Amino acid sequence: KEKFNTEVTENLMKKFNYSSVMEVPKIDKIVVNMGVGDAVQNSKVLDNAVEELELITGQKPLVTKAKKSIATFRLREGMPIGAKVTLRGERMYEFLDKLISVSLPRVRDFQGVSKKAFDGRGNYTLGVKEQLIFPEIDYDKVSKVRGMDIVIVTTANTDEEARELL
Amino acid sequence: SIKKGPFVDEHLMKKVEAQEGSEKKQVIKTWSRRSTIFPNFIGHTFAVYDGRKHVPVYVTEDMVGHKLGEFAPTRTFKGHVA
Amino acid sequence: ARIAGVDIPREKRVVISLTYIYGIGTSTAQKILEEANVSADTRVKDLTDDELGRIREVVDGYKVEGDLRRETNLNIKRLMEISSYRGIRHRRGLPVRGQKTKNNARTRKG
Amino acid sequence: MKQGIHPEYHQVIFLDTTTNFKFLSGSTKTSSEMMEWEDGKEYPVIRLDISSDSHPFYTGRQKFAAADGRVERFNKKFGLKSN
Amino acid sequence: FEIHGDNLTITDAIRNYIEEKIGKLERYFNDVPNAVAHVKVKTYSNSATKIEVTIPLKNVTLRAEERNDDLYAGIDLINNKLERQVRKYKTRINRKSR
RNA sequence: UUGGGCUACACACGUGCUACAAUGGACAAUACAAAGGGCAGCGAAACCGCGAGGUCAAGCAAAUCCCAUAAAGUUGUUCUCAGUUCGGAUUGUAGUCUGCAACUCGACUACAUGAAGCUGGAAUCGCUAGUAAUCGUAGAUCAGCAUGCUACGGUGAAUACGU
Repeated sequence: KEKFNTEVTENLMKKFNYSSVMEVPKIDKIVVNMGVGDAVQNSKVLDNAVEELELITGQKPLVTKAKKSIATFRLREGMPIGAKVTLRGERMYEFLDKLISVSLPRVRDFQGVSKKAFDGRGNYTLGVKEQLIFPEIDYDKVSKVRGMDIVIVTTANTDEEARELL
Repeated sequence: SIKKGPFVDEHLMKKVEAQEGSEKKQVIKTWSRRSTIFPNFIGHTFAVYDGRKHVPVYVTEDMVGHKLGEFAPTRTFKGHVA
Repeated sequence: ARIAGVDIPREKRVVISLTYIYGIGTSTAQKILEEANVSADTRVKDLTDDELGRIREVVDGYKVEGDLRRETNLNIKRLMEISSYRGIRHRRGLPVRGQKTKNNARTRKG
Repeated sequence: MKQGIHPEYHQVIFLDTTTNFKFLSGSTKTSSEMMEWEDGKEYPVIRLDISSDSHPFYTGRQKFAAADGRVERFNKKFGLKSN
Repeated sequence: FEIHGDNLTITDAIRNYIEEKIGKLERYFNDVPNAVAHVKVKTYSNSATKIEVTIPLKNVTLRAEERNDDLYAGIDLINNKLERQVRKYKTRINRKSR
């Protein structure tokens, strides 16, 4: 929880040449995303599964770019969510997700300005809830936001809040 | 397998005896089917007579998933088209 | 998961329940269960917390893991690194003793 | 948060480390590093394996397993006798 | 058919020629279970060009051979034999009363 | 003369072997043959070992001693119809025997891994009673080595109008 915030807060505070607290990062937007080439009966188990991974729903995007090669247009797809309030600060602990060979926490950099994140995988379990009952597993596209402008600031930040680099 | 245990023809080993103490060589010609790798042969080269002509194989470090009797099987491309 | 590693079946006997994990056969299962003094009896997973600790830990005596897949990978990787006269015949359908390819199309090839 | 698209939870018990409340939070069962974490949103009682301290990844490097014994065996084997 | 050549090396030219010819029998009926060809240089010493051919048929088969100067004359002369050795067969024609 | 090769494989033909399972698979106890090999070969018991095998050494040119113990089966237990304890190829690891030498190119033991495959389409093959079918056994070829060949037995039916 944010009880840890005051820890890694001060570790970063000594780290950089800060001289005031508002110069500091913060736990900011987490969002989920999903998607398919198409779904007619599939999307229900998706957004239901999300409706158990999180106890609040998600969206239902349609299409805008004219696709006429993979299928027709306006075929619904995706499922974005805003997991943004201190609830988020409770989701962040949810890492217990060493599944099979989770040894690659992907130091390989996200967006090159204060977004160093991971786009993870596997519905099998999410650090919790090993269901052992699927019709289909899927990757879980996940991004992450921090209020800053350089990525290593975040690397040091969340690493010092118990992320692995490699 | 072998009867406890590894072995050598006792001329090849008697050769590399003379090769191995001094400034080593990068050259050995041989026939070498009844002899196999072990850590005295390191740092040297060998060229086992395949059946038509020897060809260089330099002894590298962990050449242990491998032996002396063959390095390019004399079926030789392939024998088959594919 | 459940007790150990990954992918345990439920309401199945110990006799093969401990075997679906990547690296147990049939005798080794009988050994490890013999170590915690457990046996099914008969067709079903009757397991409570009581024997749960030993079945969760005694399983740890070996590399029944993806590290055994890793063991394979790194070992064949040792093979094809060197020259390697058996990593070549590793692709033909040939073990290190030979198998005389005429009707071996086949399951190690297509 | 709206009213009628939010599910909820139960099952069952809270802690033994803090004051004996349940703060709508976790209760994490492990064996390797038995921390009874009341740090988890949905439902407390959970029978899990890791606490992010078992393996040498979340916490960081750990000699939690060997993971060395293979190397030294055959080395002295072909060190003394093989191939 | 084990198109083998004794003391003559079967080229693709010869295979093409052969199979080409038997294709013509799809008139009746092909139905291609198998077919063989024996060819040989048997010195006399005028010395040959021997052709012996085998046809396995429906519920029966029909062998066919012949000798001549060269391979192509042997395949053409042996033709018009393994056709009439085949044609006719049936019909045969109904009864009894009574 | 030393080494290779006669065995390579996108493939096809023949012939055989093994699976596609509850008439059954896994496991424990138990009954029954024939034939024939043996001189330095047959290696009894005991001992070691997860077993292949290793130690020892009684006997014996055989109606003797040994090789060598039969399998199917019988008694039960479980599995309870899954690509399953079916399945048993695949590849690796660690080992035993022989050979001076088991990489191209010996077999086998222990551990794991578990491919395809649910009786085979058109077409097509054999067999008239101890036969078919099935399960065993020994012998040669031999340093090593037979899904093959030869010989031996165990169990063991259906059909045959009529031409």
